[PDB]
Parts: sequence; C-alpha cells; structure tokens
Amino acid sequence: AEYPLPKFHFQVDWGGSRLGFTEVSGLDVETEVIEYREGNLPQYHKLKMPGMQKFSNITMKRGTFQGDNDFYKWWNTVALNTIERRDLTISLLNEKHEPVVVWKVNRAWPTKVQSTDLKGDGNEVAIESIEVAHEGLTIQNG
Amino acid sequence: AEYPLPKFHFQVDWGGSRLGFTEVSGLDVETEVIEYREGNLPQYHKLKMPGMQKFSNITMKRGTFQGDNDFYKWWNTVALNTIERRDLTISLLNEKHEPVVVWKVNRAWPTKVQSTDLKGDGNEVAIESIEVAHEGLTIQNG
Amino acid sequence: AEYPLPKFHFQVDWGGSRLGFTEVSGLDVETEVIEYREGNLPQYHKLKMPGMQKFSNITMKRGTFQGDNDFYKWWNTVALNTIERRDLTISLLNEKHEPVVVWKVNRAWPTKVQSTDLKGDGNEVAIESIEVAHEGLTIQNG
Amino acid sequence: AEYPLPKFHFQVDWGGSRLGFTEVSGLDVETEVIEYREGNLPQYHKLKMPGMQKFSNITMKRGTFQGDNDFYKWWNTVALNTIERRDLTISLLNEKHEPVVVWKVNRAWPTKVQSTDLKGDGNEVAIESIEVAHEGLTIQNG
Amino acid sequence: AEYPLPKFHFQVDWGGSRLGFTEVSGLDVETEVIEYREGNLPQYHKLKMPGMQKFSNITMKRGTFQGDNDFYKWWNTVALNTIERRDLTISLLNEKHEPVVVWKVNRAWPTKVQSTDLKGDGNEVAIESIEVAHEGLTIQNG
Amino acid sequence: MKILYKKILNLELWHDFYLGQPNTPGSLPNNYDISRTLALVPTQECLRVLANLRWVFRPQLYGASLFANVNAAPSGQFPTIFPIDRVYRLTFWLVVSDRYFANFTNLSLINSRNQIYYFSNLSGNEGHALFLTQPLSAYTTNNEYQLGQLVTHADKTLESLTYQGNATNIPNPSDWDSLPASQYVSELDHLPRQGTYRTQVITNANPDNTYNFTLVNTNEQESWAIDVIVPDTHKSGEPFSTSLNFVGQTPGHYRLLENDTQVAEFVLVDNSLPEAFALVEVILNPELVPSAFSLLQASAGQTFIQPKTYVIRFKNRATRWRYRYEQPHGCSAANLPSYFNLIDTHTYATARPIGLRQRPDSLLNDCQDRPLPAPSITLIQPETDGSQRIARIFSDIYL
Amino acid sequence: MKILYKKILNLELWHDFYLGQPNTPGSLPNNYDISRTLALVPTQECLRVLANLRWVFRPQLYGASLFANVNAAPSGQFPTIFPIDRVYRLTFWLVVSDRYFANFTNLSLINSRNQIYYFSNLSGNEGHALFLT
Amino acid sequence: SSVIKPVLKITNEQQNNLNVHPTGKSINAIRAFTGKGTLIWGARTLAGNDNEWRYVSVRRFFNMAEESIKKGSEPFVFEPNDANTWTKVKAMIENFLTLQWRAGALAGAKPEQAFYVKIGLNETMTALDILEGRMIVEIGMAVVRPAEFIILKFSHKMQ
Repeated sequence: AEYPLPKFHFQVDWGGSRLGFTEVSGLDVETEVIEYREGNLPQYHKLKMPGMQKFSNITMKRGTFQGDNDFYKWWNTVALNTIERRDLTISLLNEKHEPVVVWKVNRAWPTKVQSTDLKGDGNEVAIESIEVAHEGLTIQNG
Repeated sequence: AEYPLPKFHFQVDWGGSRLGFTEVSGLDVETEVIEYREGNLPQYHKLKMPGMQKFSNITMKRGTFQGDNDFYKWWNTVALNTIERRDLTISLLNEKHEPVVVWKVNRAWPTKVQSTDLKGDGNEVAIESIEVAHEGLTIQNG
Repeated sequence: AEYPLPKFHFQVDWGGSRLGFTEVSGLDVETEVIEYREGNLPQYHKLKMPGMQKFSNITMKRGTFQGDNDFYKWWNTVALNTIERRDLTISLLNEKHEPVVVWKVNRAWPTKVQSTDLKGDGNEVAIESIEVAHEGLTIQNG
Repeated sequence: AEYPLPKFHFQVDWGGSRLGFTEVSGLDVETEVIEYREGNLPQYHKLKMPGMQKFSNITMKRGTFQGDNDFYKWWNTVALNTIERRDLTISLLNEKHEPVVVWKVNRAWPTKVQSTDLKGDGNEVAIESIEVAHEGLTIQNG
Repeated sequence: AEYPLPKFHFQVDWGGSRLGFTEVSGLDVETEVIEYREGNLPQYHKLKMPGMQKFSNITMKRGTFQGDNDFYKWWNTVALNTIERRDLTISLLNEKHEPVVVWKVNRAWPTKVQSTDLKGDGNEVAIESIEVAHEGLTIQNG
Repeated sequence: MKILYKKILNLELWHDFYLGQPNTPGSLPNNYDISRTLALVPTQECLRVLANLRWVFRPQLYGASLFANVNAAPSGQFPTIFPIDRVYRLTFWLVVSDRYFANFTNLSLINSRNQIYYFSNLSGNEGHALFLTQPLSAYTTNNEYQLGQLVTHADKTLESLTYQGNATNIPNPSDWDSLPASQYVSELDHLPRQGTYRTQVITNANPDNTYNFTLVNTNEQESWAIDVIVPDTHKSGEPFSTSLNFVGQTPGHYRLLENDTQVAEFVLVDNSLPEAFALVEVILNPELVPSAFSLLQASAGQTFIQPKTYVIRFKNRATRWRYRYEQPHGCSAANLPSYFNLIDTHTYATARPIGLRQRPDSLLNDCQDRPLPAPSITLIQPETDGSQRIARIFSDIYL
Repeated sequence: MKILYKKILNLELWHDFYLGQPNTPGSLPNNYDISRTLALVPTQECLRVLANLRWVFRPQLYGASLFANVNAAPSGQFPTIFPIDRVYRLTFWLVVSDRYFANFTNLSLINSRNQIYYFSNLSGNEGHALFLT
Repeated sequence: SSVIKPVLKITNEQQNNLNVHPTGKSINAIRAFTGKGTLIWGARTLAGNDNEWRYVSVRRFFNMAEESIKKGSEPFVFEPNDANTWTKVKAMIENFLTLQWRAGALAGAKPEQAFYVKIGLNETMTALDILEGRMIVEIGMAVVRPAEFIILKFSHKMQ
C-alpha cells in the first residue's frame, strides 16, 4: 500500500487449460486529436479537441510442454468470418497473492500464432507466442 | 545563483491525488520559416521570415501503487468531443526547495495512457506513462 | 511431460539424401482483420472480424560436404511453370528420441538457394541455405 | 462555444429496419442567376437577380447483412408511374444521443440501387448503395 | 447479427464447365426521372415521377487454362440475328458452402470477349474477360 | 473583496484496531490516520446546498471539516454573512476502502444485504463526547444476548462472550469483559435500505374504503403522497398488495405512514453510489437538535457560529487463537502456558478471546519459552450451533 | 434465484501400474492421478440430456463427477427440482493419452482392430465396490 | 397474415376498460384499421398496475438476461470461494451487459449509467456465507419503456 509494486507475479484467465505465461505486453488506450483554427484568431496556433478511440493488439509468450496444443486449438476454430470469442482477464498479484490491478478485455480472438525456431547450437528453452485482437479494455485498481 | 542547476529535484501540479513522478519530457516551442526570393536580387539564396507556432505533447512517467488509479480516471472523462481540461504547473526546485524555473501549460487533456508490461524474469518496478496535449506553454525563470 | 522442452534436438524429412540441419525458421500462421462501424453506434471505435489466411516461407541452413549437391538438385527441376513438389515433415525430439511436436507442410518447392561466401581470413565452416514456399501448414502436439 | 462538431455520429429515418449507415452525401440547395444589361448603362458588366431553385439527389451506403433485403424492397414497389414515397429525416447526434442538426427531405423515392462487386482477392466487407430523388429539403439547427 | 459478409467466396452458373472466377462486376438497376411544373405553382422547382427502367452489362474475368476454350465457344454460336441464350445465376456463399444472396439474370448472351496481352517482362498470370448483355435481373436475400 | 473563513465542524472517526482502549479517552494521537480505510463523500444535494450557504468542505487525515464564511466583529463573535434561520439538511456517504474490513470491526455476522447504517446529530448521547450513535442499552436481568453485544453496567462497558438465553442478577465474570466507559456502533443503527419501487401490503383490505399513504422526513415535513382504491370485487378481509414509486426523492431517512399510522421506516437510496457503507446526516433546526449539539446561536437579528466536534467509533473484533501444526509438537498440559488449552497433539487454542490489533503489544510464549506469531486478518472461522446460532469464533495460525 | 447443487455420482479409474496390490483395498491415496493417461468425454446426446435434466459434468484428478440441482428439504433428503420418473441413458467416451499404454496394462495381444470395450451399471458384481466390469 | 376479419368489433370506449382496470388484469385487443389490415393493439401483462412488470417485452428481456447469466456462471461450481473467482464472474457479467447496452436495449449515456454489479465481502456477503459455500451477486439494470398515448392540439393561427 506504501511500497511500489514489482512486475513479475501475475496471472491470465484465457479459457485455456494450462497457465504460467512468460510475457504479456500491449496494454494501451488512445484518442485522436482534431485541430481547428479560423482566420481572425489572435493566436497563430490551433485549437485541439478529442476524436475517436483506438486499442492495440495484445501479445503473450509461454514455454512449450508435451501434450499442450492450446494456442493452435483456439486459432483453428475459425470459419469464413466466424470464430470463438472469449473474455480475457489479466491480474497482477502481490506478495500475499491478492489481485491488485485487473485488466478486462472484451471479445478477444487470436489473430496470430508463432512457434519456436530450431537451432543445432541453441542452449535455450523453446517458446511460442500468440497475438490477440479485441473490442475493448478496462483498468481496475483499488 | 552562481552554480549551474541539477535535474533531479522537481514537482508537478496536475490536479491529481498523488505526486512523485519519475520522468517528465517534451517541453519545446517552435516557429515555422517562410522563404522568398525575386528574380533580380544580387544574392542567389533566399530571405527568411517568421510564420506560425508549434507546440509538442508532454510525456510523464511514474511508478504504480496499490489503490491509485488516477491516470485512467482522468482519461476516462471523455465524451464525444468534450473532456475535462486542467491547468498544469511544473517547477524545478533547488537545495532549499524554492521554485526556480516554472513551466505553465494551458488547457491540457490526456491523449494516451500506457500500462506496464509483465515479465516472468523481470527484476524491476512497474511503471506507467501518460501523454498530454495542450494549447499553450510559458517559461518563467527568475 | 512436466518439464519444458529444449530447442536443439530435431529432424527434417524433405525427400533429400542426407540429414543434419543447423537452423530451421519460419513456422507461422495468420488471419487478416476486417473492420466495420456504422454511424449510430454508441461506441466510437470499430468492430473486428476474421478474414483471409496467410502463411510464411520457410528457411533452412546446413553445412557443406563433399559429394552432396541436393539443394541445387531440387531447385534445378524447374520447367516453365512446373516443378517437383514434396511433402515436408519437421519433428522435435526429446531425450529418448520420441517425436513430440510435428509440423506438416503441404506442397513445398524451393524458391531460393544461397551458397557460402569465401574469406581468406575466415575460421568458420561453410554453410548453405534454402528458402521454400508451400500451400499449407499443420501443427500436431500430443 | 469555441469548438465545432465532428462528422461521424448520425442517424437516418427512412422507413426500413436498420438505422446505421456508413455514408450519406448530397445535401445541397441552389438558385440560378439571371443577367441583364441595357445599352446606356455606365458600367460595362451585367446586373444579376435570382431565378429558379434546384435540389440534388442523395446517396447512401451501408454494409450487407444476411436476411436484409430492404433497398430492393423499396425500389421494387414501382408501377408504371406510381411508387411509394416516404418522408426522410437525417440527424447529427451528440454525446447525450440527441439531435443537433436535422435535415428534412420531402417526397423521396429510390431511383437507383447498386450491389457489391466480387473479388477473389478482396479483403473487404461487401457494401451496397442507394440513390434517392426528392421534392424538397429543409435545414434545422438550434 | 452484428457482423456483415465478406466479398471473396462466390460462384457462377453460366453453362460452362468451370465454376470459379476472379472478378464479377456490373450488378445494377435504374429508373429514369420525369419532371413537370405548371406556371402557377407556388414553388419554383419541379415535380418528379418515375419513368422507364435500365439495366447494365455484366463483366466477368477468369484465368486461362490449357484445353478450355469456352468463352469463344459461346460467343461463336452467333448467326445473323440468332444466338444461344442462357439463364445466369450468381450466388454469394457462406461457411457451409451454401448460398445467401442470389442474383438471377434473364436472357444473357455474350457481346464481347477479350484475351490476354503478351509481355516479355510480365510476371503475371494470363487473364481473359467476357462481357454479357441480358434482359432482366432479380435479387434474392434471405 | 475580503473573504473570511472559519472552521465550523469537526467530524472524527475512531477504530480500536489502531487505538486500542485508553484508560480515559481524550484526543487522538498525533500520528492517527484512516485516510486509506474510510472516506466521507458529499452527495449532490449536499454540494448545491453548501454552495448556496457559502460553506466549504474539506477532507482530513481523521475525517472531514466544514468552513463557514463569516464577518469579523469586535465582540469576538463571528456572524454569518446572512442569517441562517431556516431548516437545512446535509448528507454524506461513508465508503470503505480496506478489504477484510468486515473481519476486524466487530459487526453482525448475520446475512444482511438489504440494510445500511445511519448516523445523525439527533441521538443525544452527550457523555465524554458528542456521539453520533444511539445510546447503548443497559444490562438487565432475564434477557437474551448474542455473542458480541456491548452493554453498559456499573460505570463500565460489557462485552458478551457466549450465548445466554436467560441473564443473571449480577454479571457472570466468565461471560463478560471489562472495558472503560464509552459508546460504540451496535445493531441499533442497522436500518433497512430501499430503492425506487416498493410492494406495500394492506391487511384487512376493505373495498368500501380508501387509503392515503404519506412519506415524512426527519424535519417532519410531508414529502410525498398518493391514493390507492381497493376494487369492489375483493373479498373483505384478505391482504392486498400495491406498487409504489419514489422516483423523485432525495436519499435519506423517512417514515412511511398510512392514514395517520406508521407502517414503515427506512433509508431511501437512489443508487448514485451503490457500494456506499453508511449514511451521515447533519441538520440545522433550532427545534429538533439540543443545545449541546447545535452549531448556530441566534441573537440581535443575527446568527453566530459555534464550532463543535462530533465522534463516531468502531470497536475491534475478538477471536480465540488456535495454533495448528504439520508435525507433532511435544508440549503437554503440564508444561504449557496456563492460558492455553491442549486440543490434540497437533493443536492448542486460547481459552478466552483476544482482540485483533495491528501492533499487538505483547505476544504469547510457548512452553519452551518462545514468542509465537500473531494471527492474520484474512480469514475467520465462525462455528454455528445446533439451532444455527454462532457459538465461537477462531483464528487459525499454521506453524 | 436460489440454485443448490449436490454431488450425485463418483466415477473412479484404477491402475496397478501406480497403485500396486494393497493387502485390502480401501480408497485411493491422496496423491493419485491419471489426468495424463485416461480421459472421460461426454457425447453430444449426453450433453443435451444433461442439459434437459439440469445436471453438471466435471472432470477430476481420478475420473469425473456429476452434480444434480436439488431442493433443500428439512428431512435431510434432497429431492430433484422435478420427478425424474422416466428411463434415461448417458454415454461417455474413454480416451487414452499415454503412448505405450498397451505395454503395461495386461491386455490381449491378439490382433483385434474391430472390437471395443464396454462398461455399464448392469453388471452386478457388488463385492467390495461397485464394479462396472 | 392469412386473415379475413375479426369476429367482433371493439371500440375505444370498450378498449378503455379492457386496457386499464383496478384489478390489474388486462386484455390486449386485435383490431381492424381502414387500409392497414388487422393489427395487434396492446402490449401489457396480467399485472398491468405493476410499475416494474407492466409490459411484456421487459419481462421477456429479463428472463433472457438472467438465463444467460446463469449459463455463464455455472462453470464455477465447486471452485474456491475467494476474490479471484469473484473477479472472473463480475467480468463475465459486465461484458454481457455491455453488449446488451450497445445494441439499444438499455438506457444511459455510458455503461456506468446503464447497469451495476455487486459481488464481494463488503458488497453482499459475509464470513458465514464463505463458510456455507454461498455466492451472492446483485445486478441492477435500466430498461427502455414505450410511449402509448399521443395527444394533438389544434388552433387557428393569428392573422
């Protein structure tokens, strides 16, 4: 309550079987600026007012396990213009595992899935990524 | 008065509940150049005169605390083309905490809010950012 | 089954004589977003729905041996608009050499072949690369 | 005040079920000029006075949905020289979902209907258009 | 629902073997306007009423295959003022490979056939086009 | 333009989770703070009324304050810019910020989601402070007290430790604790909350008659009225239900009457702030608030300010502490602290309830003389009786 | 709207590859798990019938369970929202996840690719358990 | 459709007693109008004096919404009764209500004025409810209501 929070203890509800994600990025909101000026205004710069909103895609990365094929499962539910949409919840936890900051996403479906690359000299774990589109985002703190 | 000033002791009045910002950048002013030359001028380069003014957006970064949801609060007061505008004051303090340089911003409303990213291996604090548009800026020193 | 997998023990079936590849990259799938909004919608951002699919080219790198001229052999089977197409299989193996993750490629023909560069001061092995186009990809895990 | 209105939040009453379009254009009024000069006038250019009025056709565009065949329905009510005429209302809405500027169109009937074009490589939504003739137009602001 | 349809999955019944095209355009209907005004009318603009109907020609484009000479076959069945007329059906398909929107074209015969152009530097497929005249068109949705 | 402001009201909120029990209450310490647990919020009517009166609201580290705009007289008395000689009414929401609040606050554990608390300056209770709560009842003989009840007796305040179906002539010292004399919050402030639509039932519905329903607020002003006409095919004597709408009223305490008879009493709510915890009302009326609580004097055709300080106070909860183990502990009934009770080889619990504090002064020692950690405030375990009554409340510590 | 649910079925699956032979069978240990070797999957008819009956299916670490929607009576007996007094039939697929399963499971080594196993509650065999074999 | 005529003719004076009655029981009419065919005229329930359940469409909509909420919040049976589940449930309910608002079913300028959801220890629940295993959620919604009566007033213009 008095200390600033760290950024390494979180969880994601995505209607998937397993949990334990490595990276989650892309949480933004924006509004466009509209500008205006008429000829007789004594200042020689413009006036500004709000416009339309814009939201970003969300990226998630996790490690690969035997028997788990969930990213592909969700991506592959796509017909011509129909797909299975889900509600997404992201929460940041503190030392006593209590949800402190919550991000609520609306109508999210997977737009991209990327698998790992194979290197004969690579001493690292295999990681996979998913990219998701949505129609809304909301922040709740305290 | 004889020494040059450092750049790590400052404060921001933004009509918000808490204080203690990490980074503040974007404080600029500019005027456009207009060029002109007629055919019979003995020099073969142009003449220059002042034009219109231009101002930049301002970015601020701060750390995340439990119970504080102020950036989102201000951003979320937006109707179709109406929003709550505020007067912004930024001041640089010296060793005895006396305001020395003051920047006064006119009509500022938040255009963008970005939250932190989550890393399972990140040993750092979570930081959030806001980007603000305005219709004026003025500098006062001494 | 409980541990995450590494990324350095794999094999490739490509209808070629030899095996032992160094690098394999390019395994992705994607769908395009279509956006829509009508004038009287109370939200001022757009709706999103799925579109067409897209697949990437695949790159493979291996070391050069005396007597082996297989990349060139496959590339050189090209007539005006006809070529020899093959089914490609990529598999990731675990400690006991059991196929765990399988990528199945459909109708793949080589679009590019690059040989090594020669340096009078280069203390490295000579490596060659191939780039392949295909009309489909499928993931099988567990 | 000091800020003007945007152009993306509107609605149309036309007698059909849906109330959301993507484009509405064609809202104009005009009067012809008549010119006159007699031989002994000290100025050597003409005098001008008002004449007859002229109105334009109105175009509307919207996206295609399963089960909705309303443009065709209205167009197809045409006998030899008789047709079903309707009163048209167009309104530009505000934050409180109310009307600010209203266009009232008198005696409208559809003169043209255009369906979408089909492209094997087109990643866009299908859109249809209607063109309407009328015998009057009136503007109401404030 | 809330989502519209895309424009890239369709089929054409025209009497020939293949059922796949790359472009289909020209689907329109129109009625002329007749205008009238008498001298003593208090308004100084005209009254409007419906007139005669008008239909457009339809254009179709497809790629060239060995052994297929169907456009020419249909065009070449022309005697002095007699020709073979066909019923044309165009349908926009859905995920279940069914029809949603149907255009029925009555008494069609080919008025024009255009073959591809030959370029020594052209990296594209060869495409051919046909242009068709008809005596009627009808739309069926839902 | 000279503008003079003077404090006119003090509103304080106390909690024994931080303060404890002082042997004689005075003021709060210098480091007191609840700015992260409780908050006061003016309503809309309150805002416009404060605007009309030229008064200023201000939050504080202990509560809030009000400032009035006055004129500087030579006498030392401070008159308002104009005489405030009508009746006025000011309301405030009380909102909770700290989760787990209902665990350390000694509230009723009975399921109540249609009720709300209420505090006012029409409660008397002027003892060692100006308490906005109702006066605590007295300890009597032959009554029924639930576990958790606070009463008054012999210059002291008594807390209940167990269920008693019939009382004694003299307090049984194994059922009651002994605290200093003060007032707190109790179940005497738990009023039923209501929204916009009501279902009212008339008993012995008589088709030959009518009924006039009315609503009366704290200032004894009628605010609302309708009529209901029972149809002439209704068999006389059965109940009859009707629907009522209070859409245009301002939230607050009201009494619903039918033809010169009280039928109901409730706090009306408009769901402007649905998650509010309590409501506070402050009244300006020279006839209803006694002189120990009023804030304005009237003399010489003017009004003069009198600053005051009102107090609300919450008592902490008390639980029995139970130490639980993973592997067996070797302590016995013959080597453990006398204040303990051995349950089994992995468990022992205190014999009397202890009060939850943030900085509990002294901790308990083990049979091997070692300090034991205090409980946490995340979980409490009430145990129901055969008759589905609360019998005990524990806090578990896993070692 | 009060909705009360109560467990109505226990389905367990045992394997001696993990358990061994206890001298007298009781319950499973506290760390039992086959969630990565065997799985129960309702069919489509099963899904719509469970919907009509207002029952809920749930996988478990040892098998699965069913929950019924009941009314709280004073007697301690729990009646269903309505009388289920007709004949009903519920089916489930049993799927194997672990390869090499046919090596440690004591099955018949004779080539049978046109046969399948079958278990029911019409087999009697009520000894120290309710055996579906 | 496929109708010739009603068997009886109803007037406005009879409609006054069919539509409103002191007992609340209401009768919706089917009437013929010159040039328009035969139309359904009246949309009230048998509880026509009830300020909440006067109209058919409001009750049917409420039935639909609560059924969808039940189906959405069924999977959490036999899950831990703690803050995380409460967060997830609230998210699901709010997303459904937002989708309903944006189609024109609910009144309000934003989703903050159209509905609210309350679930938690300081909202609708207590420790006793945690021990019992009960979850309580409160949902408020503002629906749009129709216009039944249109009144026209005529005058002679001053001249």
